[PDB]
Amino acid sequence: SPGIWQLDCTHLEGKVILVAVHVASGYIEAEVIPAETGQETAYFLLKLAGRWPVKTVHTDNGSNFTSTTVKAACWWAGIKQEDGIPYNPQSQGVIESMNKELKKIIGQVRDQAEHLKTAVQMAVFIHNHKRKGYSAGERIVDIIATDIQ
Amino acid sequence: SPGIWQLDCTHLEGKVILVAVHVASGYIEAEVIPAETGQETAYFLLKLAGRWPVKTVHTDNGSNFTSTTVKAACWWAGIKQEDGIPYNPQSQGVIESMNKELKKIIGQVRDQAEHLKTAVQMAVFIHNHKRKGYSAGERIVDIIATDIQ
Ligand SMILES: O=C(O)c1c(CN2C(=O)Cc3ccccc32)ccc2c1OCO2
Ligand SMILES: O=C(O)c1c(CN2C(=O)Cc3ccccc32)ccc2c1OCO2
Ligand SMILES: O=C(O)c1c(CN2C(=O)Cc3ccccc32)ccc2c1OCO2
Ligand SMILES: O=C(O)c1c(CN2C(=O)Cc3ccccc32)ccc2c1OCO2
Repeated sequence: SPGIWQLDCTHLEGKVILVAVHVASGYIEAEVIPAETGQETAYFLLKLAGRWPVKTVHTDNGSNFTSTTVKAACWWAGIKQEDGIPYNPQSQGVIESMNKELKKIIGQVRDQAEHLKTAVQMAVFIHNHKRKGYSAGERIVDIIATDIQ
Repeated sequence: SPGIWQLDCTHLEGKVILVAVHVASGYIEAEVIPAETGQETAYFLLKLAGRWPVKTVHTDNGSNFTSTTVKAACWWAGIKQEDGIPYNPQSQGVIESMNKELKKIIGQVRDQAEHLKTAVQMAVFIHNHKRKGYSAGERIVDIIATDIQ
């Protein structure tokens, strides 16, 4: 569980928001890109894996699952690339709910920045610090630390 | 403190590499930018603070210390902005040594990517996973987890 991440792609203002969620904690990382390509997805995973111990990634769709560039980045970074098929049917709605919540937070900060990418990073901050009573940021560190010890 | 980070700026291939180092662990995050502006530095800190519990940032120079954009981002993110003056004289050489090591790693991966930004992220990965026997990635998580508990 502590090394499992899920990729997610959502759209806003004619742009793409690429999201990685740490499944056990709800912690997220996100970036804005013009469009979802293998190359952008590969780069995003390289960034992620340098920052957290990414063991397994459930890809967000078949194109990223198939992409040789993505497969190469996963090989390079020591990541097991898997499908994101909701074998547990709960996963479709959970991703839906996350995107809705993320977009809500983005709406709450949107006027504090000119560029969407900035609003997205503010939303990542707010999401990861929100107390649920631990935050997602606290949960991910605790989960991984316990795994190391 | 577990919340203390140091900003660092170095140059390669006519571009700027902006680095944040977690002082207690040696863990790093980095990005390539065309040039170091207040705006780029502010954005980098917003990204960092959404991902790790950043309490204090020692800025890399007086322009970023002075920048109203940087000060605004620090206020927004709940970061105490401080100078980076080596009151301990050892800090100048330690940063120097880090940049030299980072550039060495970049050289070792440079031919595996077209774009410098990609090589920099590969170097971040290698640095953060390198054992010596825990890695920087392991140390940062352990330090912060202990702080939470
Ligand atoms: O509000 C949300 O649903 C939400 C989540 C939910 N999340 C978890 O806690 C565990 C998990 C696994 C897979 C997908 C999502 C989740 C996570 C991040 C969010 C959420 O709203 C905004 O950012
Ligand atoms: O060439 C780039 O800079 C680049 C790459 C390169 N690349 C692959 O095609 C497969 C791979 C595995 C590990 C590391 C790098 C690569 C991939 C994605 C990129 C690249 O520039 C921006 O986004
Ligand atoms: O406007 C942007 O998108 C942007 C900003 C905006 N900004 C400030 O000027 C001060 C501040 C504090 C907290 C959040 C945002 C801002 C800053 C940096 C940027 C921005 O676009 C890219 O880099
Ligand atoms: O080789 C390096 O010096 C290096 C460091 C050093 N580092 C720590 O271990 C603790 C610390 C506090 C303040 C500044 C630097 C450090 C860190 C990161 C690196 C280093 O080489 C490449 O990436």
